[PDB]
Amino acid sequence: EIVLTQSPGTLSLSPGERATLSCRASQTVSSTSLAWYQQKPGQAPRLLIYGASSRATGIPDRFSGSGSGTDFTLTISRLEPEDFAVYYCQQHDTSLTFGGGTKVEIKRTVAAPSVFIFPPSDEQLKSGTASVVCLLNNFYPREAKVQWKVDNALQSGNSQESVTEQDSKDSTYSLSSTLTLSKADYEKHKVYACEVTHQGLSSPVTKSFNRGE
Amino acid sequence: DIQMTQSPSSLSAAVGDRVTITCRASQSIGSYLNWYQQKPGKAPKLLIYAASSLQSGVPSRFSGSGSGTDFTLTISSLQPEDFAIYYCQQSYVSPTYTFGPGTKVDIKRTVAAPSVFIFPPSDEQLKSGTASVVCLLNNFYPNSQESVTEQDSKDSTYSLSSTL
Amino acid sequence: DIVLTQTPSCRASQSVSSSYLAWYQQKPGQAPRLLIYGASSRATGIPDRFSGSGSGTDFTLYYCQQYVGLTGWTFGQG
Amino acid sequence: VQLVESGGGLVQPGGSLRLSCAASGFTFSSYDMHWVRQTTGKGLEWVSTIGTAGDTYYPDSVKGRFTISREDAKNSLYLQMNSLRAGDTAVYYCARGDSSGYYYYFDYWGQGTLLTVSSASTKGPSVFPLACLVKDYFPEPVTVSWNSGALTSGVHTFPAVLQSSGLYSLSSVCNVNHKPSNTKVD
Amino acid sequence: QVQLVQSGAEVKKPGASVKVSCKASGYPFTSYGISWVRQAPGQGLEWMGWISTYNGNTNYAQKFQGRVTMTTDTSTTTGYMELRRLRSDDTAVYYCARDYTRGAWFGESLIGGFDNWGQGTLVTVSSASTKGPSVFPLAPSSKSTSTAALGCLVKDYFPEPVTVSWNSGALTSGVHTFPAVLQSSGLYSLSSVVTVPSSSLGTQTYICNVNHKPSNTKVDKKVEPKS
Amino acid sequence: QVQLVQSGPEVKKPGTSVRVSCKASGFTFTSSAVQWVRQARGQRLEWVGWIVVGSGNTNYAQKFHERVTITRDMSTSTAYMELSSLRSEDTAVYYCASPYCSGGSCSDGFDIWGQGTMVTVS
Amino acid sequence: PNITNLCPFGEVFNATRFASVYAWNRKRISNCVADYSVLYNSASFSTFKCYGVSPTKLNDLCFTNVYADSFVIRGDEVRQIAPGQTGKIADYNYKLPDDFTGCVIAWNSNNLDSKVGGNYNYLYRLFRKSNLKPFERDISTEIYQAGSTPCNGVEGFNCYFPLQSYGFQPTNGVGYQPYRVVVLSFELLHAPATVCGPK
Ligand SMILES: [Cl-]
Ligand SMILES: [Cl-]
Repeated sequence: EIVLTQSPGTLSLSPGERATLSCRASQTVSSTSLAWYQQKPGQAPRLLIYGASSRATGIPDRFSGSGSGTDFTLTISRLEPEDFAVYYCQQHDTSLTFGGGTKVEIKRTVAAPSVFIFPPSDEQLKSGTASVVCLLNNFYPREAKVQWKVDNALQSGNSQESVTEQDSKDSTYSLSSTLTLSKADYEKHKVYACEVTHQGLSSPVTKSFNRGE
Repeated sequence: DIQMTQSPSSLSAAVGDRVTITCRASQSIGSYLNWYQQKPGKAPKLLIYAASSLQSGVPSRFSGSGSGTDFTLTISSLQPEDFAIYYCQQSYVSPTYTFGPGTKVDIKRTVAAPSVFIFPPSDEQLKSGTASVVCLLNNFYPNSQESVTEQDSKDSTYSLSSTL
Repeated sequence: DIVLTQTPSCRASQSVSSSYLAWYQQKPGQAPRLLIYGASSRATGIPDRFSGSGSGTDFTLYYCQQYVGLTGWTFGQG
Repeated sequence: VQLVESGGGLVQPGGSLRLSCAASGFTFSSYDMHWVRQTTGKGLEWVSTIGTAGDTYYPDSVKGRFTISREDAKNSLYLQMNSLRAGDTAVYYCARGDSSGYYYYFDYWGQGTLLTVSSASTKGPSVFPLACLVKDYFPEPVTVSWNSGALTSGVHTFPAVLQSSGLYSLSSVCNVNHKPSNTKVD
Repeated sequence: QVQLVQSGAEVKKPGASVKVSCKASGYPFTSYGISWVRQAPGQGLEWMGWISTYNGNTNYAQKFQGRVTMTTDTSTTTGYMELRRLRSDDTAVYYCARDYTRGAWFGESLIGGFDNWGQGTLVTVSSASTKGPSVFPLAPSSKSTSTAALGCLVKDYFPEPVTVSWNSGALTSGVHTFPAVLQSSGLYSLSSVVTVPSSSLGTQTYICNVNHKPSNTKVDKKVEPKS
Repeated sequence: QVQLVQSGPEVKKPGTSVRVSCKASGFTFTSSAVQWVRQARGQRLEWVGWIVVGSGNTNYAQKFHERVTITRDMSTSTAYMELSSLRSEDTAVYYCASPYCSGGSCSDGFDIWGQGTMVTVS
Repeated sequence: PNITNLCPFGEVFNATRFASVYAWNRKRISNCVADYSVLYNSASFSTFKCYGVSPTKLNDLCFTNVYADSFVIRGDEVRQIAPGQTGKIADYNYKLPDDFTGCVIAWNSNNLDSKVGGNYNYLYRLFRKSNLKPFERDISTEIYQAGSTPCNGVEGFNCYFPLQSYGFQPTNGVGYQPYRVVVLSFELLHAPATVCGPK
């Protein structure tokens, strides 16, 4: 079929700025066929632009579509706070397909994460498992290295990260890393540490504890 | 477009006579034809629509006939007030309704004579270096500018003013 | 292509459809006129004394022109 | 059932003007309204139609320059004219449209309003009593009544005569009122 | 004024079938076809197919060819999408949308798009069974000076979702509740954390309230400093 | 009357281009076609090409296949022949010819010829 | 107006592709409420004439059927989509009856229908032995026979292919730019009306 590829997957811009989202068709698509949709988190998508350039009802004028052949463009002239969302392009020249999406993200001054580490609760240990939670709180940009070290052993494949959406107020993110060990393994070791590499840090931050101290 | 031609452009008849005026569409327009009457200094008035229907309030002496390309308005018994320009208007192709050039219907009165008056220039007019000497021909049938009135509806007479 | 050669009659290299073969007459200083078309037909107001003949590669009645297809139209020499 | 136009006057070439129609005596919102102009020689011309669903229609001659509109709550109709050319000079009638069956016709007209496109300046007429002459004014028209309109019986008012200077001359046999310049003379 | 309102969320074992309804209103139903779009967690939008509300012709994404069945009921202006032979791979939110990309009546392509969308229906495909979370504290660190963070770990529950608030919603400032993560165990887990003044730890009481409705699990877990 | 009228004689220099016209009146020109024939001084006829009036479909001979352009102008009833890259061989008398057409059908040969145009390249 | 069965004018006017004029496309409209407000609300209509009805009155009228014919022609040619016209289009492509009842709507479609270095997708009939009767359609591609000589399926002298492609460069003057045309023809038999305005 026809594949649409949106680049970049995340576009980071300050409020007020002009956003220029791209959609590239794997072959020539008719300009009548290309639509644009906006999706805020945990919300239905909503139609912005159809027939390449036609605005949907109620859509404000800052949104405008252009392009032809293989390269189409959604443009937001001045990004208002609500305009920060995922945008999907969509063609139906040949069948129907969507683009993988582009998140428009609030660009912000770099802010370093404040790291926290939490030992497994006594309650948890009762029932045979142990979860060590490392929290990176209020950072930007989104990229952060988190490594778990257990008595110097570099862990891998027994931890799972989870990142918030961008914050409403400070436009930052918070990430959690959760190392999961059996009660058995947890007690075979003494020192639990996560080391955080982030752009906002002058050098990486390690936070550790010693078990049962 | 569709263009209307009326014929003839001028017509004269006495009160009591039967006037018949022609309209012609440039292509067939069925019964999509209206007739309008325009007395001088007034807006058109609708007489006939649908080639042949008399508008409410229009005197029954007025009639429309014809369909396709050629059309007739007939005043069966002319009256003194029937002095007007008559316009036919096609109503097939809209919104671009088109009107005809118009037919002016004059009245044939009995021969009457002008009761001539002459008005000398006023004192204020002389006090500006203007001299306008006015000569008037009141009620008649049928470096100086002449001004003709339209046929007076009531008594079928004209007037003429000469501005010497 | 078809190579026409008149003698010293009009001959063709490849076979020529009769429907697309015409004879012409030219006098000094003037443009050509149509005499015969479709191998054996008289042009309008062309005297009876003229006659056209032939098919295939041989044609008999100055210029002979073949006009078969979209392209490859040629004339004879004389 | 009445229609009363207003807005007519002198205007500069390239200029702009808005005509207004005041409808009474009928359910205005129910009927289509139209503007029709009338010119010397070139007869009656349809200028604009507005429907009853915000549909508007124009001929090419005028398309893009004129906008018809209606305020159904103010029983009013409007013609906004831009880029007025010389030949836009006409009497402008506001008219009600109606159909009996498939058959459409203009069933009521206003009194007309005169628009004059000209680079010429307006001038007020001199009024002198014929023991009335109304002389040297631009543009048309002038109106005459007697004693406010107490005497209209036995009154012949003559049509204007375009002079060599380019002004107008009129006689009536009085309250003279030249609106395009604002002149009220007795 | 136009509204498509979809049915409740489904939980389905691998192998099963799911039939999601979509109730259109506020517009002529048979004037526009219905399109269905799904969105798997953390993925883009994926088109599934189209149906004429007028004649009932369908056009399905080649991916879902022998597997999906769309129908409509005109009487009640509801659209239906039935996905059969479910794999966990098919866990997604299922959207219906009023379609203006192909015409209902003559089935030809239109200059338009998906006009209005449903709220979505979540379909969770798992071998997992309804299980309420264990809520364990994340006690504020012993080593703390003069901002402190504390939290609740909400572990081993199915299916989504859980509600977490602090002090019955009194404390919302500086709360972060993370997106749930699907564990290899097939159950879900997430953390909620809050940063409070280090000074308030001795007085002010922080008690996170967790609610998992599928399992009627209501936990009010107090988070005290450890030891 | 029925005829084809060409423009007067032309004189150009080697390399340049020339634009001959062929005007028609009388017959329904639209349903017709126009062939172009050239002829040197006291020598044989050679084919240049032809156009169909309604369509503008052109075919050419070998010798000109990329240096000649026959166009037409229906709204003036005029066909044109344009030869570029002139030389010695292009100093000839050029004729336009057409079949008579009368609305529906046409005669089955070129029975209407111009008066001619002498073209000179020296 | 909240209606349950509404005529597909949207489908007719908002189609992505349009037929060549020679092979014009017709859609029947029946048994539905026809809301013509979607036509009024268009800014983009270059031509909107009706014949035998006022455009301002369409929402008041009932018909037995409406027929939506659509195609693409030159700007110069819209003139010929009218009762009693002549020209290549009116004569050999799409003819209306001298007593036509319907509307003709057209809009400039340069944006959709022209391609750089020509869009040769759009065809019209250039030759025919006679004219079309009203609402006749001729899609045949028989080599047109001009002379008394048969053409034998091939092209040549007096033997031309009956269909021509429009140019349609984006840079053509308005007159040669492509226009999309919709012809609503209202049909009134002695049967119940199936197509009624909301009024
Ligand atoms: Cl998709
Ligand atoms: Cl129009």
